[PDB]
Amino acid sequence: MARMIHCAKLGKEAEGLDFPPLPGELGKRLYESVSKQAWQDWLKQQTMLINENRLNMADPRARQYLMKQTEKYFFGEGADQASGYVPPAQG
Repeated sequence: MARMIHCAKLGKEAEGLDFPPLPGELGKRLYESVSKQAWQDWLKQQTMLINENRLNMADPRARQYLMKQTEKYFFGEGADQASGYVPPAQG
């Protein structure tokens, strides 16, 4: 395992990114909340938002805009559910 955090995307104990996801203090709470499993989900909405807003991935404006969707999510309105599976991995 990488780090030691409680995957908020499910409600268990998974491995955290152990690194700053974005420039700012917010990321500090993202890597300490997200897990190696929930990470895959973060990428999902990432695209949906980029296409739903037509942001510029090339620029940080696309990453700074999504940061508001991750914070207000759990760190904000607060939403947690029990689901998901634990598939295999490689490398």
